[PDB]
Amino acid sequence: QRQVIFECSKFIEV
Amino acid sequence: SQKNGIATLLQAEKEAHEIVSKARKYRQDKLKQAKTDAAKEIDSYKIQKDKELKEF
Repeated sequence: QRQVIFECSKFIEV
Repeated sequence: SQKNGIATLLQAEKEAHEIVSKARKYRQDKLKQAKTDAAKEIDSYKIQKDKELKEF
Protein backbone atom coordinates (compact mmCIF):
# COMPACT_ATOMS: atom_id res chain seq x y z
CA GLN A 1 0.00 0.00 0.00
CA ARG A 2 3.04 2.24 0.42
CA GLN A 3 4.23 1.44 -3.10
CA VAL A 4 0.91 2.19 -4.81
CA ILE A 5 1.08 5.63 -3.21
CA PHE A 6 4.74 6.16 -4.19
CA GLU A 7 4.01 5.06 -7.78
CA CYS A 8 0.83 7.13 -8.10
CA SER A 9 2.06 10.39 -6.65
CA LYS A 10 4.87 10.09 -9.21
CA PHE A 11 2.32 9.62 -12.01
CA ILE A 12 0.62 12.88 -11.02
CA GLU A 13 3.95 14.71 -10.65
CA VAL A 14 4.91 13.64 -14.18
CA SER B 1 0.43 15.95 -19.47
CA GLN B 2 0.16 13.11 -16.94
CA LYS B 3 -0.36 15.34 -13.91
CA ASN B 4 -1.63 18.15 -16.13
CA GLY B 5 -4.54 15.80 -17.29
CA ILE B 6 -5.25 14.44 -13.72
CA ALA B 7 -5.20 18.07 -12.65
CA THR B 8 -8.05 19.04 -15.14
CA LEU B 9 -10.04 15.86 -14.16
CA LEU B 10 -9.76 16.97 -10.42
CA GLN B 11 -11.15 20.58 -11.40
CA ALA B 12 -13.91 19.20 -13.49
CA GLU B 13 -15.08 17.04 -10.54
CA LYS B 14 -14.86 19.95 -8.15
CA GLU B 15 -16.92 22.03 -10.68
CA ALA B 16 -19.61 19.24 -10.81
CA HIS B 17 -19.72 19.15 -7.02
CA GLU B 18 -20.56 22.87 -6.76
CA ILE B 19 -23.16 22.77 -9.60
CA VAL B 20 -25.04 19.87 -7.72
CA SER B 21 -24.53 21.73 -4.38
CA LYS B 22 -26.17 24.92 -5.79
CA ALA B 23 -29.30 23.15 -6.94
CA ARG B 24 -29.57 21.51 -3.50
CA LYS B 25 -29.33 25.02 -1.86
CA TYR B 26 -31.92 26.32 -4.52
CA ARG B 27 -34.39 23.72 -3.36
CA GLN B 28 -33.53 24.51 0.29
CA ASP B 29 -34.34 28.18 -0.38
CA LYS B 30 -37.65 27.19 -2.13
CA LEU B 31 -38.85 25.33 1.05
CA LYS B 32 -38.27 28.50 3.10
CA GLN B 33 -40.13 30.56 0.28
CA ALA B 34 -43.19 28.31 0.44
CA LYS B 35 -43.52 29.07 4.12
CA THR B 36 -43.05 32.74 3.59
CA ASP B 37 -45.48 33.28 0.90
CA ALA B 38 -47.91 31.10 2.67
CA ALA B 39 -47.59 32.95 5.93
CA LYS B 40 -48.84 36.08 4.15
CA GLU B 41 -51.84 34.54 2.40
CA ILE B 42 -53.17 33.31 5.84
CA ASP B 43 -53.35 36.67 7.57
CA SER B 44 -55.12 38.30 4.53
CA TYR B 45 -57.92 35.77 4.84
CA LYS B 46 -57.86 36.32 8.62
CA ILE B 47 -58.56 40.02 8.26
CA GLN B 48 -61.53 39.67 5.94
CA LYS B 49 -63.28 37.10 8.26
CA ASP B 50 -62.56 39.45 11.25
CA LYS B 51 -64.21 42.30 9.27
CA GLU B 52 -67.43 40.50 8.28
CA LEU B 53 -67.71 39.03 11.86
CA LYS B 54 -67.46 42.59 13.21
CA GLU B 55 -70.11 43.75 10.64
CA PHE B 56 -72.43 41.25 12.30
